[PDB]
Amino acid sequence: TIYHAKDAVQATKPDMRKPRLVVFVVGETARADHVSFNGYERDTFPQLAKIDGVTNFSNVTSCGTSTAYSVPCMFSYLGADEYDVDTAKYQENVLDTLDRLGVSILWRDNNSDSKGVMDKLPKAQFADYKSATNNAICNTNPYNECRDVGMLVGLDDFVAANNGKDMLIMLHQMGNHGPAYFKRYDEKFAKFTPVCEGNELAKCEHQSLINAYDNALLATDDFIAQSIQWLQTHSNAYDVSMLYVSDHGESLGENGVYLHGMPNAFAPKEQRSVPAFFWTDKQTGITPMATDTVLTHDAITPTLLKLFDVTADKVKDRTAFIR
Amino acid sequence: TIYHAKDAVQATKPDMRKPRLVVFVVGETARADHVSFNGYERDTFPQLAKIDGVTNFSNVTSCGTSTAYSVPCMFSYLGADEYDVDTAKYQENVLDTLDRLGVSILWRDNNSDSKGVMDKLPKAQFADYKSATNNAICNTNPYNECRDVGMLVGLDDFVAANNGKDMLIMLHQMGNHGPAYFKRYDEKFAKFTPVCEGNELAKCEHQSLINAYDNALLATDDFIAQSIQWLQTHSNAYDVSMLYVSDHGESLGENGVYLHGMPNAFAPKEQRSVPAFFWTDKQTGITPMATDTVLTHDAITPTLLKLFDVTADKVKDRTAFIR
Ligand SMILES: [Ag+]
Ligand SMILES: [Ag+]
Ligand SMILES: [Ag+]
Ligand SMILES: [Ag+]
Ligand SMILES: [Ag+]
Ligand SMILES: [Ag+]
Ligand SMILES: [Ag+]
Ligand SMILES: [Ag+]
Ligand SMILES: [Ag+]
Ligand SMILES: [Ag+]
Ligand SMILES: [Ag+]
Ligand SMILES: [Ag+]
Ligand SMILES: [Ag+]
Ligand SMILES: [Ag+]
Ligand SMILES: [Ag+]
Ligand SMILES: [Ag+]
Ligand SMILES: [Ag+]
Ligand SMILES: [Ag+]
Ligand SMILES: [Ag+]
Repeated sequence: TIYHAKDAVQATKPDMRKPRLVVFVVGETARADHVSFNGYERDTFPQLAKIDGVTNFSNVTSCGTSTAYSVPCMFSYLGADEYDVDTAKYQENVLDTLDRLGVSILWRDNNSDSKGVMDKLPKAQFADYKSATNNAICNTNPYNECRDVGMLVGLDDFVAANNGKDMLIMLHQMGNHGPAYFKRYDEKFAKFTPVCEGNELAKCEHQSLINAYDNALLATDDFIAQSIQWLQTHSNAYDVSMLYVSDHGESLGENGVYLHGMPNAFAPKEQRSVPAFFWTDKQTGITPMATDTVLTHDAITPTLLKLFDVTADKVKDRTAFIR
Repeated sequence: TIYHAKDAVQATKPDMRKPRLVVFVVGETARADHVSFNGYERDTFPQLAKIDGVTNFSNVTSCGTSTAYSVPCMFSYLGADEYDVDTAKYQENVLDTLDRLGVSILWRDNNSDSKGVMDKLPKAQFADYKSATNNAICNTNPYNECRDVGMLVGLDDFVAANNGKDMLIMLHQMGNHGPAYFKRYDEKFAKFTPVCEGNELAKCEHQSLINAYDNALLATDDFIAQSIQWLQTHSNAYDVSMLYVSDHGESLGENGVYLHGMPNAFAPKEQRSVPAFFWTDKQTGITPMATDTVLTHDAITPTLLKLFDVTADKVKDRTAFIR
């Protein structure tokens, strides 16, 4: 492997200060401009609106327009300008660094896989939550589709197994994956109706397409809120924080363009404008950056290091989501 | 949208000359006759007085007497005589033109919002500075009211993200908004005492009302001075300038009239006589008009175009603050 933060050190250890517990939700296909906090005309995040300590970031751009391109870049040391997708898996990434320094890494996936990010770490630290073998919440809908909230089940046991250590938990969402947006949420989030069903998105009435997309966002609002609520059950023993960033956006009929995956040189802005949220308990001493900070996926790696009191010279002066 | 400047062209581009960086402070409720430079009996602008290259304009008349009426007119192509507040939001305005031409437009707001001026542009180019979500300077007074100087924090982040482009930054002030003028300034500006603190201004003793109003001007003097000082930190790489114009004046008990918003047809002179200041660095080549030029809000649009070397037929003959 080729290293980029061999110099990295953790300034303080959980035996002298409170251990730190962080949930990083890797979102899927969510657009910044369909978030209520960013000006959208519908209340797509009603549950997050009721939680104090949530920062919504209004100017975040993804590294690319697809899961395969963006997810390795989100955890990279290279930054979007120097990032290479084909050789990313051979580079030391930020999870490699945190694991080397003693942070317990867990990756639960209801999307696909880590796109190479977890490859160097033991297989037991990656868990497939797309099937009923691990996910207890797949029988809540007629498609028998496993839900993101299922990734929260049993995390109390993971904390008990790593009692006293620093912990970083990645939850890779099914989220707003298309084209069958109507399958991405249970009946309790079917607020906006009617919805488009079927696959020929250009043939669907446009408003019904948007309705299905917005209902999926409601289910993600719920998932992030329940992630924070879980972390709050551990706030006494742990300094708890939550980071959410979507891997890319989505086209929804603009210029007749749908879905994502366009090359960056010709991708419409809708495919790279993503939401990001950060929450932390009042005890942690962590302070968010201003909500209007110009941010990209390049901010994720220095954010994760900073959350765990880690200094790496490569990202020393890189903009983060927190101060 | 109804267009007025589709012909606009930029004569020189920032890839072949110095990029230009301009702050336009959109003022609030300030009266021209309470400015020291216009003959007021008190030194209400002590810090601006120490800065070389500031022109004070002694004869400026606002488009109207309220924020909702004046602010869209300040950015309009139509001029006061043809301006229609009810359809202003659907007209192409000067920020639309400059954005189309590639100038990076930013609007930070510690007042209310842009009154429709920014509505056609991406929402990430507007930022609310009335709350600690963005404003780092709120805990400086017993009301926790966020301060205009907080709009200057993190502007280096913005400049770095637009490195080498032309930039126009609007800062919409809380300024001298009443009736609670006493809330508008921190203690270091409480120079004139005693101060009116009642909401029913006609019940306050007249001198205490004046004192609160003048103290708030001292805070605006400080804010404008700090805006120029920030620009000065970029003057080697950028051609820097600062424009200040208030949106309207204020009645302070004359003929029993308080606050503002009087219809133009019978508004008192003190509600439309506003200060204007222009500052520029020596290298920009920008030259101010004579300080006693008869000016109105109609001069703002041609001033902004000229600062970025843009010509548009609609305002070719129009008087500006600069040559
Ligand atoms: Ag490197
Ligand atoms: Ag110790
Ligand atoms: Ag993803
Ligand atoms: Ag994706
Ligand atoms: Ag995955
Ligand atoms: Ag999926
Ligand atoms: Ag539609
Ligand atoms: Ag616990
Ligand atoms: Ag949309
Ligand atoms: Ag920071
Ligand atoms: Ag016209
Ligand atoms: Ag105003
Ligand atoms: Ag007076
Ligand atoms: Ag006003
Ligand atoms: Ag405003
Ligand atoms: Ag105000
Ligand atoms: Ag008096
Ligand atoms: Ag600079
Ligand atoms: Ag002139």
